[PDB]
Amino acid sequence: AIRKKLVIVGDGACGKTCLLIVFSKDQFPEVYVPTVFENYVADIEVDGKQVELALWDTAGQEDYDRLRPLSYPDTDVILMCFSIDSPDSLENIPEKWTPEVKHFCPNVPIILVGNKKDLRNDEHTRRELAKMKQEPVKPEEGRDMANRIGAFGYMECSAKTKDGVREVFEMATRAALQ
Amino acid sequence: SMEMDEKDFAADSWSLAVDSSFLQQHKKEVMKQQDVIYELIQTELHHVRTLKIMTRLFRTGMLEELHLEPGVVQGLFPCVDELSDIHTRFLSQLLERRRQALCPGSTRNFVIHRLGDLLISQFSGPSAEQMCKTYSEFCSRHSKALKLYKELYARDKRFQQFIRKVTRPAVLKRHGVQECILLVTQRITKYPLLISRILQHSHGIEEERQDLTTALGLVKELLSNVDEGIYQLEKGARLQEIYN
Ligand SMILES: *CC(=O)N1N[C@@H](c2ccc(C)o2)C[C@@H]1c1ccco1
Ligand SMILES: *CC(=O)N1N[C@@H](c2ccc(C)o2)C[C@@H]1c1ccco1
Repeated sequence: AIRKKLVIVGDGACGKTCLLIVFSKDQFPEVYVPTVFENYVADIEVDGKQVELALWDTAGQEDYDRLRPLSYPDTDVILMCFSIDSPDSLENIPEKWTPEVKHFCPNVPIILVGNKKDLRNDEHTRRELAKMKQEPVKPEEGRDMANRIGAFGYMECSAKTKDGVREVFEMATRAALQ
Repeated sequence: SMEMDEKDFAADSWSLAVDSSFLQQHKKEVMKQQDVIYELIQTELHHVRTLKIMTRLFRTGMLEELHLEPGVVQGLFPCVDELSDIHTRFLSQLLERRRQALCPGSTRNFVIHRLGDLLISQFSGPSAEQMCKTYSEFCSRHSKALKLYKELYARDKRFQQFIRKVTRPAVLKRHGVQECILLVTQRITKYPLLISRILQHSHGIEEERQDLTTALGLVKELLSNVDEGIYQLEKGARLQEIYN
């Protein structure tokens, strides 16, 4: 198989660690959700092509601007993550995460991913956001942001229900192959 | 890793590692705390094992089987002996704390109530100074190590066959040379995440809540110092490029 490297970026509250754990584990973590993700090499077959996809997380590196870029060398695909229950995490995408990724990973495809999509119809989420004059991120706000930053595409998933998780990693493999 | 420690940390959590009749005697808050302490130790055991792959499989294998130029192996694995000493000592202390906490007649049932004091010792004084200087050195040499690896793999056929041979076993799937280097660099930024989550379930004893809060502040100070002390080295970099 060909070897490809994937790195997930985004704010601390974006759910990137949970997404990497749920995809890589095999059995859903019903007893304990790990605090951290080390690495993983996924065996993926997409559109007839076999790929070894190495997975990396940047969680913990958000406040260390000189340690963080060490995660970027030879990346083939970037997953740029935001949380649908956090419109503030979406607002940090165009002027913080996008310029850094375009600087250290020129010409590398970026997939903008809206995590925690299950919280779009959660009552506690909608009530808490209404207090700060906010609402869960709408699909069209996600698509317009992806379009604006020059993303390869826009995708949504729920690490909690597993919905959309397989499709994100299969699409990331196709992006890495182009 | 050694079989004794691998079996002790084989389960996905503390709640699955201990006997269920022992688990049932504890409050849910204690189980939540112990689950995160177990993850800290399990990930430290895995980190020391990554360093042993680098020193004993890769480094020593290159010196004993290859005819590399002098100083090439050092460029590929900067500070690995110093890093292995720091983390093996820290791991020895974490495993002894667990061992001391075992119930008589059991090799699996334990509760660690005191961890903050051990984390303060590790992240203060001479041991903090040595971790800070070693990670400032290692992370400044990280890019050069990857470029040196790629240069040797593309130009040296013997080096290429050596790599294919020692990374072929399935247990090495996520532990190639470049993967080990990034695993080491990322280790230090895992500590505040693990310690903050242990702290969230350690409010029962005020002395312990205080020690974990102090330890968290010490780890963040160390990370900030390491971050400020980094300047990526480049093989063949000219003085003019550096002073501009
Ligand atoms: C990051 C994420 O999506 N999740 N984290 C969850 C959790 C459970 C306990 C703690 C401290 O955090 C809930 C959610 C999840 C559960 C399973 C998969 O994702
Ligand atoms: C790397 C290391 O050991 N140290 N970093 C020091 C520091 C203070 C401010 C900054 C940017 O870095 C402190 C510590 C040290 C202790 C004794 C000598 O150095």
